[PDB]
Amino acid sequence: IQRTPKIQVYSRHPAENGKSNFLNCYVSGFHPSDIEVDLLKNGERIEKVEHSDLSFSKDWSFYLLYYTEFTPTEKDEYACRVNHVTLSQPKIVKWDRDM
Amino acid sequence: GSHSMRYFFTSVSRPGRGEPRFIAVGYVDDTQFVRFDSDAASQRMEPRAPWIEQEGPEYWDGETRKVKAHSQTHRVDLGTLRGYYNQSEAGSHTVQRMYGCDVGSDWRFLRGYHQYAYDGKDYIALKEDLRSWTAADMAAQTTKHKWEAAHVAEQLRAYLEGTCVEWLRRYLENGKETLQRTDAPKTHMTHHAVSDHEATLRCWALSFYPAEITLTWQRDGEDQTQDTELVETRPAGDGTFQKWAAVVVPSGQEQRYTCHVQHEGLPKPLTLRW
Amino acid sequence: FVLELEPEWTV
Repeated sequence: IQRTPKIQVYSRHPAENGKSNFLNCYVSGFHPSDIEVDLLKNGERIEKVEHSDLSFSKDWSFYLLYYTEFTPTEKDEYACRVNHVTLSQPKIVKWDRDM
Repeated sequence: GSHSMRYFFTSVSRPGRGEPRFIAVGYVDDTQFVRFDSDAASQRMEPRAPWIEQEGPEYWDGETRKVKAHSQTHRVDLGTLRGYYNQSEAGSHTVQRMYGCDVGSDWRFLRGYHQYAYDGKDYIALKEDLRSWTAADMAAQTTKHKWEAAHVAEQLRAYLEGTCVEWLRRYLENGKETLQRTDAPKTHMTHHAVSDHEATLRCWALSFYPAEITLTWQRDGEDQTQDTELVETRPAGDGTFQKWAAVVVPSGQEQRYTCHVQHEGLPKPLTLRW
Repeated sequence: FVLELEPEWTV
């Protein structure tokens, strides 16, 4: 049983450029539990990143929240990068304010 | 509304060396309140909500002792299951266990559950009556017979109908300020133009608790599911939740469409319109 | 409050 992760990347609070916020990458629906999740700023790995304690849904698939403090701007690009046994290439999902 | 206490346990074997990775989490409704992680330094059940911190050293000793016993049970299980399924010592495998109780609005026992999985598939689960077992295959059938002979269901039922609900009630009172509070969704709509002829309306629900919510679109007062997208409800990271629902509409016809939000914190459902 | 999991209740 191998299930590929779903990924949402989003902010904790409504995004305003130049104002402090939290960047989230929610990964869900995956199995097995071993997974690599990075948050990126302009392609470079962000270092201070924390995550929730592993849990799972009714169908046994796992979910995790990865998160870090960030200040969005117009210039800077943020993304979440996920690798998992089900993926041949790493999956990169860019952060957009409207999603 | 109804309430629940649930524990989730994951054990992942580490074949090259050492004991399985073991992670345990406890929830009241959608609020995590305890954790254990075998990779962490404390080797204790740790608090993850302020309202549990008032529990004394005897609570933390008891919970640490029991959760360690769970990890050792899973360690044994992983060996047993490898044998049952004729698997080598080379691969990593996973045991998952979830149990807990639901209570209704009156805080009285509503239902109990205890479910077990091996490698992400159903293995054995306690039935709704808390007196019988659902075994998915012949391996789990062997387990069912063993657990019937040991009267596991009766003792689990006593916990699920008694102990579980008693402690749930206790936590609901001690954590009243957050656990008995509902946070209604903060709602708004955004508008995104794809072309001259097509536009996307997105209806947002933010900062809500508990996680249960319904977002639906209507066109001219009739439910519309075609040309809609509904994302999975997601944690904000401050204990609240987020969700959105979007619909694609002909440019200029935005006023036909209404978003409807249903949540415990809303006495009447909300209607939003562009 | 975690279940008192008895030692015999392995699979």
